[PDB]
Amino acid sequence: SLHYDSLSKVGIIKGLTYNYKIKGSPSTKLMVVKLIPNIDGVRNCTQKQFDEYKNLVKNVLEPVKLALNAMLDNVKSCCMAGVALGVATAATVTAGIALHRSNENAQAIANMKNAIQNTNEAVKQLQLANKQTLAVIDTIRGEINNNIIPVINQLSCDTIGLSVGIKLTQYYSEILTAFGPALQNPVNTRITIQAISSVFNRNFDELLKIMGYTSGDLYEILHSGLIRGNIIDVDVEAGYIALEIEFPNLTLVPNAVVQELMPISYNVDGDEWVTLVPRFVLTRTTLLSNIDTSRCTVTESSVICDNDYALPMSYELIGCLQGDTSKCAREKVVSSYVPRFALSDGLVYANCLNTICRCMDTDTPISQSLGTTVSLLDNKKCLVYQVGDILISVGSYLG
Amino acid sequence: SLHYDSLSKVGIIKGLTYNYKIKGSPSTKLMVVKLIPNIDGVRNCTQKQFDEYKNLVKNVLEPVKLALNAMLDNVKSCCMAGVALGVATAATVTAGIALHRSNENAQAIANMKNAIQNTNEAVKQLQLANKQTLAVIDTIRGEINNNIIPVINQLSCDTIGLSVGIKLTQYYSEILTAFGPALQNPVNTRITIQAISSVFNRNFDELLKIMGYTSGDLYEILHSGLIRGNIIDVDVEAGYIALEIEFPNLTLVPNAVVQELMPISYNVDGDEWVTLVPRFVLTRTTLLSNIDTSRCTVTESSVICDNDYALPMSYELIGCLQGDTSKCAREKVVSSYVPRFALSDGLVYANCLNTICRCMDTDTPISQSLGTTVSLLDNKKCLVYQVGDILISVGSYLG
Amino acid sequence: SLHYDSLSKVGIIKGLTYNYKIKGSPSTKLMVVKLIPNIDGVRNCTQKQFDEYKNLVKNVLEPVKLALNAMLDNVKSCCMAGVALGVATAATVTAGIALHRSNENAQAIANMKNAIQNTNEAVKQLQLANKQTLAVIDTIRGEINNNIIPVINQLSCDTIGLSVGIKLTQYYSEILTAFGPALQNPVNTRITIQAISSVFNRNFDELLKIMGYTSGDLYEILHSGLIRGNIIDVDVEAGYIALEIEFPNLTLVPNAVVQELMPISYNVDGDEWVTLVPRFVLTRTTLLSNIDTSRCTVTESSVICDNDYALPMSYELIGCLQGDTSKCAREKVVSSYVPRFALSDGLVYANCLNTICRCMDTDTPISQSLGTTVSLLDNKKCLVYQVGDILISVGSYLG
Repeated sequence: SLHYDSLSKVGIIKGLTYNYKIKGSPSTKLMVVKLIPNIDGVRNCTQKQFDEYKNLVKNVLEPVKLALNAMLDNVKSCCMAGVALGVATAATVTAGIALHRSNENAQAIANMKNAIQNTNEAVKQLQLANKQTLAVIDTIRGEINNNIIPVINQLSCDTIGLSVGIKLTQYYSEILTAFGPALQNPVNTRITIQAISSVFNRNFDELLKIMGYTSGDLYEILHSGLIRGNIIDVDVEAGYIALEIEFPNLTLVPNAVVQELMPISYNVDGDEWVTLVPRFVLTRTTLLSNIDTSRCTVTESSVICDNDYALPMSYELIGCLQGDTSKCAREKVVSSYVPRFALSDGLVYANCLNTICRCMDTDTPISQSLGTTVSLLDNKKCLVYQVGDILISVGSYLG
Repeated sequence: SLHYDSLSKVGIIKGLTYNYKIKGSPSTKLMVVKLIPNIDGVRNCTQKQFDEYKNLVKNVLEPVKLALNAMLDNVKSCCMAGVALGVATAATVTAGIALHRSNENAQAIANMKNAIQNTNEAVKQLQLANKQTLAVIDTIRGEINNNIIPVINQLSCDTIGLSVGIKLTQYYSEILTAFGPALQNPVNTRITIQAISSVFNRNFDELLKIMGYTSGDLYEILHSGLIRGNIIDVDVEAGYIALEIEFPNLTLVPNAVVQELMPISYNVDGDEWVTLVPRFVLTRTTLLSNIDTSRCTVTESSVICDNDYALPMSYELIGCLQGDTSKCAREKVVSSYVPRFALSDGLVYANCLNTICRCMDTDTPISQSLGTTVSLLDNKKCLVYQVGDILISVGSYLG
Repeated sequence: SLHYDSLSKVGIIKGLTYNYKIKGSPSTKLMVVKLIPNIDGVRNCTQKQFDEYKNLVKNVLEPVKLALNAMLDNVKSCCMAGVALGVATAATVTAGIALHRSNENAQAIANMKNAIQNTNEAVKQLQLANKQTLAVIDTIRGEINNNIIPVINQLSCDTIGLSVGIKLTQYYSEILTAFGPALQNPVNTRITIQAISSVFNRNFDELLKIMGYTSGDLYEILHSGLIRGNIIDVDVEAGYIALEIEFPNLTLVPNAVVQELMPISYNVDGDEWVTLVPRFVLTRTTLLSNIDTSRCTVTESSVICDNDYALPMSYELIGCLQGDTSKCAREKVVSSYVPRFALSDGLVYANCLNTICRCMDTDTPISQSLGTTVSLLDNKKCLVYQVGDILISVGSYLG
């Protein structure tokens, strides 16, 4: 679709071509982050700090459960009730309906309250009544079992209490850091698996492993941050927040590719100029449009986004990319650093009056006219060239 | 202020309304972060590493004290002398004046040098001579008391020295990570309580607790990053930096609200279009202006900023919001992901030709004319509507 | 270059003058991040988890070695080969050539495979065959020696296995977090020393120390993120990734300075206005150009950038800074927070119709006409002044 010859004459060079992927059809698994740990090994010396920690956990989980109930009541009443909400965007109403649909798994999790409380190690997998599986997180119990139980004989009782109080304070701080935006807005906020794992020593590989997935396998999903987490249920007395973590599938957009453009400085009457274009241009069947690659993720061979994220292009840029190059944006190179050459289709295009161009077959400098912008380098005249510092071999123009 | 009817006809929907808050009248408390810890218990095996760490701390703290002794004497000379400072912005001169005003607390801290040095646990509160209270941070001493002292019988002397050297290097690295911008510009740089706590295992709840504030009650200040810290005094021989932490009060701006606008796709002759506006618009008594919500923090009911940040609005955009909708910024949709419906004051506004609309109330579809942009759904015709995937009940227009 | 008098009359104040530095002529040193640790003290109880971790490391390192071998074969087949690569930018070709040039050090590292495997502490320095020195990282072995060996008698065999499995999973997660963008693109991706140290408990001072540089002396390079790392060799069976770290020298750009400008509100007919200009303006011998200070680093006396980054300047802004102030961009103030005064050349410039201005010598209000924008305060009339809340002494304009 792009007019590559005119763009090369203006100094715009075809780059890599990527596939394009969108989140779709997510699969979900359950996870319970227990805020009040099981401390049966050190229960005697932690009496004062544990009650304070329980009160602090209750004071931060009560508004969360109140906000969850204020959302469930709206749906349970009727179908979201457009009167009870008053105002919201489409995403909020969709999230509320999804939360009501997930209330069944919330009740299934709440059925396992005693088994959740009786977990006595860092990560445990429990068989749910619906034949599902959920992961229990007991980060403090890992700290206890690793740092206090092996040395329980040496430490005095007051020292144990102080150390466990510091550990509980640290875990509360980490929860407030990661789950902070979620506890203030439970129905809308989604937390990535890395941010969720930040309360578990940033060990997201262990979280993925216990839920059935090897971290090296899902890297196209994990890298783009598509493994989200959403609050499903909060119990203020048992002290846990349970999450439903998505593992979305990626669908190939039909007949859509993402094209990379590499800019090259070109000379006009001795002066260096760079043409200003988006570095990524999305090509559909009959349309050409921008793509905000910052909010997406660029992999080795594909571009992954959670939504379509396609944006229209100005008529000037459309004309620039379709062959009317007089309308392209361009700026003077007062800097000393710009790419003076690039390699595409086995041919190196270089700006030979602003950088040196030499042949190795005969050590003579090739001349490019002041009446042309970028010179084509290929096997028709010379076989291996030196541009700037580097010297590379080159294919043929006939290809 | 806003003309909601014309905006709805253009596809702009009234959202949530927030209060507006600004930092004002801060209260201050003192903390002493000690770089050179008390090392009693392992002093014999750490002789080589401790002296090297002391020299490194001296080398990193001497330029800080040199700069502090500058701005202070600049005031002590006279009032900030304009001849000695040569060039400075208003914030720098105000910060220097505040530093001189806090030099009294700096001297009070320096009076407690022996007690600060003799602290032998992670966090200790000392009664100052002015009846003030300050918090001592001894992060390495906590690491020692938790990891070396309980197993002091098993470790050989060389292993203790190597491990404590690694711990000292780790803490010095964390100090350079957090206080790095501060130690090269002490009078201007302000460090948030989370970034300060990053040298204390990211445990800011412990820092707030020892200084008298519960983290769960202080969230409206803590979340927006208004709990800052400023260098007040550095002692190169005792090896500590003393910080003064602000706990500002939030003032309600008189008769000022922040209005959220949510965009909705609207159709003209079959094509999807989205109107571009700021998502947050600030409304004063008789003025309308933008607000940089990126710098601010949006809570569940209010917007919190350290400065008012009331940027002005373009004349075209002002005309667009006040009723002249012909001048609004308008953009074609070339993406599958655009919000097609929104819910406000019990009514739902939807694009029924670019997404499906039906009446679950009477099992009939909902056609809107091609001559209108956005259709109004209310209880005049059907009681329950289905828009897209999701179906919602709806209030009445007469309200 | 800049016309400071007209800018002051428009409300633009001369600021600090900084030097300007660019990366150049880097020195390189080697390190080896060992992915598969030596755990011989706990080998019996960790047999199940260690074999799984070995397979995970192999699965995560095989594509990296394949990608490195592809780039090496594109060069050993000659000087890069334009036909084999097909398409790439200049940076990629330069990086591939540098990788082939560093293949000699890669082979030298691979010569020391048994010595690398047999190391048994966190950091060890090995004498390479080329008289070079390299640093080995064994982060898991540090965790073992600090947390498992001292309490090896108390822990049961199953508990040791579970704990070391959790530790190995944690290290794998940390490696995927830091080296993630590198393992998916080895030839191009460069990693800062802090990000590399994030797999070693964020202890970059220890990494710099073993390789021969004190962190305090190297802060000028370290702060700007110029200490990069590049993948040099991967061994999928021995389980390590070898990195080459650049310690670049900083070159003073000849006769180039970076100028800072304070914006100052000025009044025309009662209304506050702010002139919109870049906060940093670069001045060469005969040119004036913008500088992207966001990508650069501003120190106390100099600006450090990895590239020139001298962007061109608009004609209107050039005319504004060169004396044609009618073309300056100006903005109405509808905000309560604007800097109203600035100090430069010992002379304070203030907008006295929007803030109070007094002398303390006569204690009488300072009056500026509505027909002038900003007023000059100097020793010709009063010796000490008060502007707003703060009162400052001032120098003499007559000098």
